[PDB]
Amino acid sequence: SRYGPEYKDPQIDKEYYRKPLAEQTEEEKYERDFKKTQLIKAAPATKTSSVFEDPVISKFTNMMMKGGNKVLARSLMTQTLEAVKRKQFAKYHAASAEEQATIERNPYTIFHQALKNCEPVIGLVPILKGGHFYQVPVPLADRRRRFLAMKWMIAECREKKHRRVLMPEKLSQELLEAFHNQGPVIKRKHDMHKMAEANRALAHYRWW
Amino acid sequence: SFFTKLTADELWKGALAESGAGARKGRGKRTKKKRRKDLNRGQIIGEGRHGFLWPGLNIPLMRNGAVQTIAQRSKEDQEKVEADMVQQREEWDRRRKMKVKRERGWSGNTWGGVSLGPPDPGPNGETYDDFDTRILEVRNVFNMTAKEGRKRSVRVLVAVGNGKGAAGFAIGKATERADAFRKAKNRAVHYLHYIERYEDHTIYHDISLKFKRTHIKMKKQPRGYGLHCHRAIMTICRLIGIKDLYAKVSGSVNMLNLTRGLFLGLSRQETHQQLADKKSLHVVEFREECGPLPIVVASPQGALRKDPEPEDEVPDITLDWEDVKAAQGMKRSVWSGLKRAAT
Amino acid sequence: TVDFIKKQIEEFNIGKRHLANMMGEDPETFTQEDIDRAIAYLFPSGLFEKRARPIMKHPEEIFPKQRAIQWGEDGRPFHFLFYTGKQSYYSLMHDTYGKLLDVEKHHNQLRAKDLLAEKTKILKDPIGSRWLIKEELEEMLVEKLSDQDYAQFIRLLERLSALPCGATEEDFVNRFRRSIPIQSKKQLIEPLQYDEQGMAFSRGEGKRKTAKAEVVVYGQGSGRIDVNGVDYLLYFPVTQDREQLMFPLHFLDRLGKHDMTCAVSGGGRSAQAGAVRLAMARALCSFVTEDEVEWMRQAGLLTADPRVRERKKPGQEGARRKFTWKKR
Amino acid sequence: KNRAARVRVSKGDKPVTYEEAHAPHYIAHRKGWLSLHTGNLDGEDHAAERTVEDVFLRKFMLGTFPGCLADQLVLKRRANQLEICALVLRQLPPHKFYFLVGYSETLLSHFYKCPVHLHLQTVPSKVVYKYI
Amino acid sequence: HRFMEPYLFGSRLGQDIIDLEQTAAHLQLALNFTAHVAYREGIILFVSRHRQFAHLIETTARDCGEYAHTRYFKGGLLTNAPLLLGPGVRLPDLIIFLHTLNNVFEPHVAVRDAAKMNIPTVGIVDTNCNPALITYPVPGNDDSPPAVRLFCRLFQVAISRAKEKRRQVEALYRLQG
RNA sequence: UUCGCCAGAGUACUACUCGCAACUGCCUAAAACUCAAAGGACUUGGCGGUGCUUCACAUCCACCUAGAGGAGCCUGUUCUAUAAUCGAUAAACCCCGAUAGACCUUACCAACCCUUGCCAAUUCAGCCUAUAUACCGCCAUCUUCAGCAAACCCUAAAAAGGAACAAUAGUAAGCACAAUCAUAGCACAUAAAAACGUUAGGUCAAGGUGUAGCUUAUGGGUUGGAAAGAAAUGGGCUACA
RNA sequence: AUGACCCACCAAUCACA
Ligand SMILES: [Mg+2]
Ligand SMILES: [Mg+2]
Ligand SMILES: [Mg+2]
Ligand SMILES: [Mg+2]
Ligand SMILES: [Mg+2]
Ligand SMILES: [Mg+2]
Ligand SMILES: [Mg+2]
Ligand SMILES: [Mg+2]
Ligand SMILES: [Mg+2]
Ligand SMILES: [Mg+2]
Ligand SMILES: [Mg+2]
Ligand SMILES: [Mg+2]
Ligand SMILES: [Mg+2]
Ligand SMILES: [Mg+2]
Ligand SMILES: [Mg+2]
Ligand SMILES: [Mg+2]
Ligand SMILES: [Mg+2]
Ligand SMILES: [Mg+2]
Ligand SMILES: [Mg+2]
Ligand SMILES: [Mg+2]
Ligand SMILES: [Mg+2]
Ligand SMILES: [Mg+2]
Ligand SMILES: [Mg+2]
Ligand SMILES: [Mg+2]
Ligand SMILES: [Mg+2]
Ligand SMILES: [Mg+2]
Ligand SMILES: [Mg+2]
Ligand SMILES: [Mg+2]
Ligand SMILES: [Mg+2]
Ligand SMILES: [Mg+2]
Ligand SMILES: [Mg+2]
Ligand SMILES: [Mg+2]
Ligand SMILES: [Mg+2]
Ligand SMILES: [Mg+2]
Ligand SMILES: [Mg+2]
Repeated sequence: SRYGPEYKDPQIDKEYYRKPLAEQTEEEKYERDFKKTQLIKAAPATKTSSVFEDPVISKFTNMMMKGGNKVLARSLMTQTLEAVKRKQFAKYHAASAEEQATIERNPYTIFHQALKNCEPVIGLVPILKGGHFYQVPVPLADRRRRFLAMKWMIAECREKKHRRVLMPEKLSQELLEAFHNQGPVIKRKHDMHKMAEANRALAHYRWW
Repeated sequence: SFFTKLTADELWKGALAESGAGARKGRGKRTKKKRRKDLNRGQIIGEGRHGFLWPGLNIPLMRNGAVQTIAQRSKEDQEKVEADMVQQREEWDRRRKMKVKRERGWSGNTWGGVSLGPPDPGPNGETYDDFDTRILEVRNVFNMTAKEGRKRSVRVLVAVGNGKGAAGFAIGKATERADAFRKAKNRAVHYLHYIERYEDHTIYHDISLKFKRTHIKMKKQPRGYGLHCHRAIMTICRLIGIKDLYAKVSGSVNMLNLTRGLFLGLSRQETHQQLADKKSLHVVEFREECGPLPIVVASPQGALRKDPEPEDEVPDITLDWEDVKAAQGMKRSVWSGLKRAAT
Repeated sequence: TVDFIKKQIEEFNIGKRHLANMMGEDPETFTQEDIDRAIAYLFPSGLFEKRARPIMKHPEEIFPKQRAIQWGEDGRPFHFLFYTGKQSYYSLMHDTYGKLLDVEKHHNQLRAKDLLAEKTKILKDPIGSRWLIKEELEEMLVEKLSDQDYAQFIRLLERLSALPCGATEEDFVNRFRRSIPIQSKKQLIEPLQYDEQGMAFSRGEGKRKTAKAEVVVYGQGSGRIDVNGVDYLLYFPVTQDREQLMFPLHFLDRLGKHDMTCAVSGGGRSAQAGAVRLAMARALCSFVTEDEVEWMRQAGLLTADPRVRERKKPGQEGARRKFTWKKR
Repeated sequence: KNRAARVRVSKGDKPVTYEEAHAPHYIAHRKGWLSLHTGNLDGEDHAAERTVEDVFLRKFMLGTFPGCLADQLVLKRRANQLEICALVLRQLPPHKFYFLVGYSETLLSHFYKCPVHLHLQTVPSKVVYKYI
Repeated sequence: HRFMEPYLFGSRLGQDIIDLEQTAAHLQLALNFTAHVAYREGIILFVSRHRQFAHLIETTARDCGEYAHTRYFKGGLLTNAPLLLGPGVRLPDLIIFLHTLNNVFEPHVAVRDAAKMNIPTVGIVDTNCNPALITYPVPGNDDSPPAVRLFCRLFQVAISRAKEKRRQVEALYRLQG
């Protein structure tokens, strides 16, 4: 809020500005954008025009960061991606042509898929009624769910590793185990789902 | 220790303690009083008790056409000067301890009956020195405020009149007593009634009115019988110019309802001329001291009737058991005959 | 208060003569602009509030406008609306409504004669036309107004302009016009520069958060960047900062085509990267097309980042963080 | 509530000088400094001396011209001389005013061992900025 | 309104028909009074709060050289004059109401306050108005356009005629010596 | 026109009587004694585990991040302890008066000393003695709350209330808010500002003082002592990797 | 659930001979 409410967020996408001539409503729209004499917030240091940056990877990076260390958290992320990569290159050359067609070597797609699998469907909110606190099944927003996934990943691979064991190691492990749905993270997701079925009657207490 | 000292204003402000929290909620009594005396009041520039005389200050700059030198008074001369100053202080203490007399209205601590003196000139330059004002009721009144808790306003009820038949009353209310006085004066002059006076001493005819819960009952007297009335009514009458009257108030004696009720009543008087005109007859007055001789008071401007009034053998009128009891000598109260001071 | 104004003008003129004399200038060519410099030099008050500093000005500007006398010496009020308590405003309303009726009549006669000869003058939008503020109107009638008052009046002018506009009508509603000044956010292009037989170099200066950066870019060179006399891979060890430096070039696809020298001071590493980022962006605007400039602005490349460290506050810990609060 | 150097709102009758009507947070913004001297500047010395001197001057002047002082004193210090400047009510005959001018200037000159100038500006009644 | 019944010629099928004989009788008197006040150089104030005829009345007044208040009537305008209008002021010598009601259907304040101020009051009191405090009432229809236009025109002409007669008699008095 | 009722409040739909298919009953219905009121309606507040709307933007719930509460230390309270200061002590005390105690500071304790005893003069100096519930000075708090208040005007009477914008009685100067100023350009943010009052809130130990107290002492000096941890606790620091 | 008692508005100036 060193920006007045007048200031719009910038659009960093290069593809949007490069190829305008085929869209009428969007031409009209960004015409109205700049021509409105509209002020623009200065593009943040984290975000780049880079063809290489995944906003999800960056979010995760941030949620991993303790104190002020981007350098250290970006290190750990980088190392983890490299570790998943090399773990799958190991699993590729000791395999046979069929499994060489099957196995995924893109660490990015592995990260994404492993998060999609770990995100909860349904959730729980405490509701006070008649002086008692019941836990009630609540549908969740998308953002809340992605958040729950990432936070659960990091909480586990911070908490449950042996102190000798480094972070990118444990994290690459859990990424690959959650890729295949057998990870402890996924067990947590299921504990939620089961607690949500156990209480399904109480779904009536929710007024919204 | 010279730096350690202060201004007089600071020191007095300090000592008086008018701004404390004691004064606000009335957390201390009104019989406790202390005052501020100027300590520069009697002092002159140059004066000191060492006794010096400075050419520009104590003494004139030139004596006999020359320049006076710096000099000092004799011991006994300074003795006399200090004697003078001490006697000056004692004189100011003699002036301060004398309290001016307050003319007492009804009672010593009542404000009722007291004169405020003429109301203030109106914006047009219009001036009433002919009007007097009397206070009828002053009252401390309260309201419960969100912040301050109890909040004390004075409200006074006042009446003005010139003695010549125009009087009126009004009420005024303010935090300060002085302020409410002003307000109620200046406001009173705006509601004036004209009171018709028979022969300029009494009212015209007997009046009985019930205003809210107050009953006033007035009777019209002859020339000598001065002002026998509730004390408020006497006050108001003296302001109107009504010199001879009898009025008994019953029911609630509440002051505002009394003066409203009274003015309503007096306003509604029906003059002899008005009566003459509505009946279209001569109205003829029989004095007892003048015998059978028929004084003609009012005559009906316009055409007089040739028709006599229907003679009612026995009238149907509302009678007050009080007046009947009075007429037949059944009022034995020890409070009624009492000799009182003059009007 | 009229004698006052007269006198004040007399003495302002006498005074302006005197002042012009001591300052040693021609009394005729003396302006308000000159009066000001003269006082500022004679009575030099540093005080931050400009209204509290010494002023000698024409009494009409100094004193507030006065309601003139409202009635003759006999007591009869001059203006027929006097007793309304607002004559000025209700007159305006009266004449406005009058002109509305007039318009309606005339245009109805022209409806019966088969003539619509007028046009809609109601679009002045390219002139950047707006209505007066309430403050302005209040100054034009020399009278206080109410919000609902102003509202009423404006609504009425709207009713007026929404009909066929007469000449005297157009002129009438146009007292109540103002024009909003220039609205364009287009930047000011740095003129490209040719130096010592070298062609096409441009300059730019970024500032971010205690870091200042001056960047000179050569269009004629290959891709490399020299920051404070060393290579940009050496000066910016962190990937993130190199990506920051990369952002504007990669955005314009100039990534191989330009050769830059930089001077950056103060702040930390990330702040310097940010500074050079902004400066580079501002320097590359000379080489590019006017449209891509708008694009860089819309990517937030050309705006300084206002976010700066807040001052710690006494009785707190961190400029926001509070000392621990004990309930009981 | 901050109370410092404030003149509180009365029933609305209270006469208030331009000085007294401005709370400390207005110093250097609207009202200016009642003293001027080099001492409080960055690299400079003997601030303390000049402060004490100041305090004594206000006290002294207030006692030497009883009742006739309009507003607080103005003390300008320039290259070893102090010009005191005062707003004075007309109370005394000009005899008493000149007597006190001379008396003061000499007295203080010998006290503080520097030339002292005194400048009296005379005023009918306390100049009134507000309320009243 | 109860106090209007003496002025009703009767009621035709639910409508109340004012008695015109009486309207004429009264109107003659109101006009007479208005005129004499005009001749005596005194302030006349047309007052109505009815928004149809507001413009019509403001116009009419300005044409007689008389004043109009057609707008919202500020609270203390008549009673507290010197604060609203100014330090010393003349107050109207006569007040004409073309409608005795305010748009909320209570009596217009100015009636109670003109009475309060000892100012005589002419006014057109329709069938549902309260005539009591009005000095010279003229019963008749205030709602319909030819009626209001009529009453406006009449008071206009009366005023103008009086001011003329005063000019002419003044001229005569000047030639007398 | 009648009839039945009512003469302060309690005591009392009670005690005694008469009558009654009532036998813990109905009916009829006192007094001693106690009080200076008891009652009725209203008004403005405040409050309401009352209802209906609208909100909370670090803020209640939902939610995010880092901590405290457990350990060692550091530093402050409370206790207990000492011959051995004082003050703060819900929010609005608790690294607080102190941006600062080895002697000094220093006010405390114990021994000792000195009595026109800091000054131009003074049957006078001096007092960190009592009262912050006598106060000035500075503040805290409601509070980034929007109101306070003079002068008027209105009300079938007024304790008090005073808006309706297609407007129904309100005008109002002033102070606050607002605006401006500052943070070296705007803007935003932050700072500053924030009336009247509320809490007899804090401070006679910043200084100054009202009232009341001491005067070979409750005053002025010198020398040396002020310990300590059963226990409870606040805030921090460093950690537990 | 709870939270001794007690708390409030009944006095008038300054200045001059
Ligand atoms: Mg007595
Ligand atoms: Mg921090
Ligand atoms: Mg009608
Ligand atoms: Mg009775
Ligand atoms: Mg009894
Ligand atoms: Mg019973
Ligand atoms: Mg019984
Ligand atoms: Mg018995
Ligand atoms: Mg919180
Ligand atoms: Mg920690
Ligand atoms: Mg902890
Ligand atoms: Mg701990
Ligand atoms: Mg302690
Ligand atoms: Mg103490
Ligand atoms: Mg204590
Ligand atoms: Mg407290
Ligand atoms: Mg010690
Ligand atoms: Mg010692
Ligand atoms: Mg001692
Ligand atoms: Mg206190
Ligand atoms: Mg306000
Ligand atoms: Mg009432
Ligand atoms: Mg009021
Ligand atoms: Mg106001
Ligand atoms: Mg600024
Ligand atoms: Mg701002
Ligand atoms: Mg602040
Ligand atoms: Mg502000
Ligand atoms: Mg206390
Ligand atoms: Mg205490
Ligand atoms: Mg003391
Ligand atoms: Mg501890
Ligand atoms: Mg703390
Ligand atoms: Mg109990
Ligand atoms: Mg209680």
